[PDB]
Amino acid sequence: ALKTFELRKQSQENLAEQLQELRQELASLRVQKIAGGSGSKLSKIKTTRKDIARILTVINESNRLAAREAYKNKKYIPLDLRQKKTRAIRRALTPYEQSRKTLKQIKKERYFPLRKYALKA
Amino acid sequence: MRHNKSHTICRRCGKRSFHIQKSTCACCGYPAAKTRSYNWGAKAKRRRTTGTGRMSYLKKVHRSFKNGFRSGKPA
Amino acid sequence: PSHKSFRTKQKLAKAARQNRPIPQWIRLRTGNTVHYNMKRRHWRRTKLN
Amino acid sequence: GAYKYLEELAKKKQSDVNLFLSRVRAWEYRQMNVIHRASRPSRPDKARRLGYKAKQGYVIYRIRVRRGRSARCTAEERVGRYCSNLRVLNSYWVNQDATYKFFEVILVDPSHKAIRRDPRINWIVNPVHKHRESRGLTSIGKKSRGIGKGHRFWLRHNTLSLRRYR
Amino acid sequence: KWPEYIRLQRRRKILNLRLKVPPAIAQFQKTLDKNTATQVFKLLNKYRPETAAEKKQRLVAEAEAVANGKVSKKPYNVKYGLNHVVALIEAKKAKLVLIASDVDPIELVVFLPALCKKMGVPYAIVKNKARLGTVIHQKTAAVLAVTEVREEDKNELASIVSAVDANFSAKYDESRRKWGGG
Amino acid sequence: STTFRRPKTLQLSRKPKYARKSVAHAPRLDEYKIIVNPINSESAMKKIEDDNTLVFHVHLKANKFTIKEAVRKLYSVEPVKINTLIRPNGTKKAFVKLSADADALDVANRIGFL
Amino acid sequence: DSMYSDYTKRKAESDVKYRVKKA
RNA sequence: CAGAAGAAUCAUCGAAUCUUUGAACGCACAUUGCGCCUUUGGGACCAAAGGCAUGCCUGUUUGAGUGUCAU
RNA sequence: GGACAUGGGUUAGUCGAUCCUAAGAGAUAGGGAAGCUCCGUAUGAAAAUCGAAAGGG
RNA sequence: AUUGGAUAUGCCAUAUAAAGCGCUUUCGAAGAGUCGAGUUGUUUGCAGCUCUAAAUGGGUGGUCAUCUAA
RNA sequence: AUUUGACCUCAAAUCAGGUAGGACUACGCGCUGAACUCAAUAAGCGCAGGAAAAGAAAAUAACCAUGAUUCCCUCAGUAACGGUGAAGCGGGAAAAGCUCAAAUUUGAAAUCUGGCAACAUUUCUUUUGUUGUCCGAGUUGUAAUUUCAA
Ligand SMILES: [Zn+2]
Repeated sequence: ALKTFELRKQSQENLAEQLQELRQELASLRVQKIAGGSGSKLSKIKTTRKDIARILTVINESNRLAAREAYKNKKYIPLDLRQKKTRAIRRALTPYEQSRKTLKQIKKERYFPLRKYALKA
Repeated sequence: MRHNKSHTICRRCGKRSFHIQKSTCACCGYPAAKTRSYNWGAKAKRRRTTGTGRMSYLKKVHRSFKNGFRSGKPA
Repeated sequence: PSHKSFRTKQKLAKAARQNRPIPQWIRLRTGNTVHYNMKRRHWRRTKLN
Repeated sequence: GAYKYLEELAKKKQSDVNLFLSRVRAWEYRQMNVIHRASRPSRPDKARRLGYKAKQGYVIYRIRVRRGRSARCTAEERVGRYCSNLRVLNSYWVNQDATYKFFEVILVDPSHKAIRRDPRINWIVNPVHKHRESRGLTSIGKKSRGIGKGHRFWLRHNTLSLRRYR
Repeated sequence: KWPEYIRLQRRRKILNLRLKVPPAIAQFQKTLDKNTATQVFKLLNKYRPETAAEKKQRLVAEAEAVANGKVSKKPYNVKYGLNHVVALIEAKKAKLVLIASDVDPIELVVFLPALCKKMGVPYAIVKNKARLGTVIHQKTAAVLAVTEVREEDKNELASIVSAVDANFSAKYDESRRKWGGG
Repeated sequence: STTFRRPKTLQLSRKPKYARKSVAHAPRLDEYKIIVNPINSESAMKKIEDDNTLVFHVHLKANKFTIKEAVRKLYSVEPVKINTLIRPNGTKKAFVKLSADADALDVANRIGFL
Repeated sequence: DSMYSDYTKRKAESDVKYRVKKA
């Protein structure tokens, strides 16, 4: 099968053409199965299916990194590019606004913080 | 003389419990937004509760949680 | 009848595939208790409902 | 500060001025909807001492409920259900008539950044405060369920604790 | 049939002019006369507070002056804000008081005419909160107070105070104890 | 003097700050998925050399325009009629009657299922 | 005044339906 | 069993895909029913991609008001 | 054998559904209810839909 | 590969400020259809309704003691 | 005449950005609630979390006084009510305190969301911010100081 890394160092159109010829080959392999083929062809059906899956994977990755580059350093980005941990974590308070304190509390923690002490036994 | 139907296949829950005239499923309560459930039917709850299906997303979340919900690509 | 809907036909289609005999090679596998079919239905017998 | 004068005037509800204003206002809210937005509170002194600030994020809704359970608690529950993206901060009586009691409910938008960045109201954004009006955690809710401090205000009896060694 | 919002808009007006109004509210719809109001706003136009841009220009100017080589004059402006005005009345620092005639919650201004009379402060009720808003560069100003001016403006400030006395205190002076409306 | 209907306010179109989906989705009904397999049963084989027709097992979402476009883009053969049915097992079978210019035998030979 | 008088006139027949008790 | 031969029905798993539905969201659904908007492609028509639920909040735009006013 | 096993078999612009509506059901604007929700659907709004494989086509 | 907190070390900050403590020659703002009372209902507590407060006042316990609600 | 600009109210948008629903329910908080004290139980309805609730006295006491809440032993099957059935004190587990409204910064709205442009930072090209500029919110009160222990 095609190696994923050398699939990555190619351009969009070549992967598109490789995708197209793979589909021709898969269609040819399946009609051999219907009309009667050898075990090599029946086993080749699976490996060519996986190789199209590899090409779809690398194409989608290249598109998504391209989109992330386009939306890099922006306030709003597509919901697919946004993180998805849980709905609760997304709705929760961020650490910055959990650490926000009034100036009254800032003065209190400036002047009377939790001191470092000890007792002699 | 028994050649009519009272219930049909439900869209939401896939059982032949969706009444035709009333147009409400006796099993899941569709088209009500809330799924029909009753605490006296403990066995009825456990036949349709979570875990009787694929739980495809919940298994995804659990494996994600076990690692602190990290994202990106390793070295 | 001869006026069934698509959903009825599709449900019939898989119900016809479910009651088929089991391939022998899956029986011949090791650690495979499957040696017969316990979901074999017949049209004259129990209805699909 | 004028809020002292506003508060002292609100004490005397049988005054001629208060009676005229209440009747005119209650009439106005009648052909208004049952629940309607109020861009500015009708009792700014009451709203401020109940926790309302004139900043983006605080919402005032006016609700009328018929008389004849606690009307203030019912008003909070209905407004909370009607605005599902808002946390019910508090509520206060504004007006009444022969059959309709009028309340104004203060709500806070937890999704707004002016609320999420304010340390003095940030507590309401936490998920433990979803639908306080329904769980009975508001001022009128606490008073209705009898939560208080003193001899005046079940599971410890219906159980028979069996220790290891006995 | 007209929408319900405009129906209620007209119906509130008719009832406010129809019902028996207690004197504490009846004193409001009697306001200052035209020409006195224009002279009021002509005087206040001189003493409107500095805008945000003017404030920023002053702040950066004094900041760079202090930074490079180095305190300003006494500000003269009209005093706004309900609490700040009420404080000035309490301290008797205010010389003239202007109250908008159409405050939405009327209790916010109902106590003022009694309070200025108790402190002997010249007060007048002027038309529309919007005009006061433009004076102080705001959308809404419920009350304005003039407490200090320049020396050359003291003469006509005394004159307009006498004029508003004549047209608001010498005239009327009975609506505060007359059952208005009806 | 009657029917106080709403005034006409302009209808601003959508001006999003970001697309709701990061990348567009490739066409999900392409000719390769449309034409799944050909039937070579004897009844279909009879139709092959008695009606200039090919019997294809097509995707269950395909409509007559789509198989027409699919076979044209996959075989460059010009059909004249298409008839679709759904088999009792839940699979769509399409009879594509070609034009008299093309030969069903030659197409079957080049596909490789005769 | 005319609008309210018309309102009462229509309510006399169309919007009668007052009978406020439904068990 | 056959089969070719970084393999494997391996483990881990942070990158993706995820069809029709379902709170289910263009309108409906005992119907592979009926639509509309934008763009593209094909040799009017078809196809493809992206969209169109409800209530509420903040802001934007346009308004409506013989509501209050200033010229 | 209608049972079992292996296969094959239902081709529509013109036949039906799909379209329309009847009895009827019911969204919406509003009004109630502690509430899941009931009345309301031409109704005092800044404007439907479903329902017939024996009806109409 | 992450981090959580400290130690050593470097760089920015801007204090013309802010805060704690002892005195007053001073004033000390404090939550209303809420408390409370009558009546009906639920297991003092709560709710419906008539009525409706005060500012060394109000609540609680037997003039005193203790708290400072809405 | 009437044209121009404000403020107020109310609309409309497939406007920009967000949010609510549904599911689980052992534990948690409410509403409601029978029958054979049963039982503030079962059922029904609403709503959360990793705990929930309660919580820094409008509290106990009558003492040489105790001092937020929660849980455990004890008080005690006592007081009380007509079978129901506490609490104070005492011993432990754990401990942590606080925040607003009510007073003028009046020599200066010192406050804040959003748009735009950079700078950054990340469990992360997925996160969270900083500065500058514009508009808006806001004097019908956003900031700083004050919460009775003062
Ligand atoms: Zn169902």
